Amino acid sequence: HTSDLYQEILQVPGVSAIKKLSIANYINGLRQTQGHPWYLQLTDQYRPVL
Amino acid sequence: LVELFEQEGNNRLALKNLPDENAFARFLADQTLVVVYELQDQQRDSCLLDCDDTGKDRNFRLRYFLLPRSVPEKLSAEALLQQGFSREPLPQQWRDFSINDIFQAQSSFFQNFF
Amino acid sequence: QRDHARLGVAIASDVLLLQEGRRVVEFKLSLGGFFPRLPDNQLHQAFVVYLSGEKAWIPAPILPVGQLATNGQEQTRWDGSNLYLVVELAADVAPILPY
Repeated sequence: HTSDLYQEILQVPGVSAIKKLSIANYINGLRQTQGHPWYLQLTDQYRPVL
Repeated sequence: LVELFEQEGNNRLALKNLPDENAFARFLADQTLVVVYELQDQQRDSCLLDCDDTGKDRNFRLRYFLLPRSVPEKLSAEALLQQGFSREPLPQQWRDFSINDIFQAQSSFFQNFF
Repeated sequence: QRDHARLGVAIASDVLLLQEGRRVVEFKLSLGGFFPRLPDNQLHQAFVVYLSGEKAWIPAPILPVGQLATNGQEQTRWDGSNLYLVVELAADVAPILPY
């Protein structure tokens, strides 16, 4: 859920406001989807990293 | 409002699953259809694999609603007619008619007044 | 195991001032909606009627489906969705007075 990242990006000193935020899934270096502003579904066999 | 659809969905119950034919008949009683033509502006976003951004695309679609004929405190066909047609002051002799009465007085003319 | 609740209708009108003689009354109810019909041969057993008196209420039985009123044509029956209920009072029944 993107709000879990929104609320932590808003905690860094110097950040005033978040005008845009979205996330996307990559496996093997290739983009798997188009992305979504509010939530993303993960693959069964894989752990998320940054 | 009660919405109708051609396809199933998450909150879209099938009419086939109504308890009985009389339940269907009571469901379709004293109600009208309206077809609404709705406009919207979709925002372009290059982060969403669009070719560009900083712009909007206007697009429209159709929606079907099942509306009550007459309900004193909610949206009903009579309320829509009142809103649409009763915008200007009418001649004095018509002031006491509802919109559907002011329409029916002209077809039921010859049954009376002959 | 408790008592039954009360459910019904009351009709107030001035045609009901009936004080003497043999009296015949006919109610006609025009109904709507979607509902099952009660079987004919038990109609006269579905309802009870009370009329207003001087000190009490007066009970009045309903005429069954296969017979006509005395010296007349009124009859208890179904007519599509109209319901007819007929009541006869004899000459020894008390007057029907205002409430």
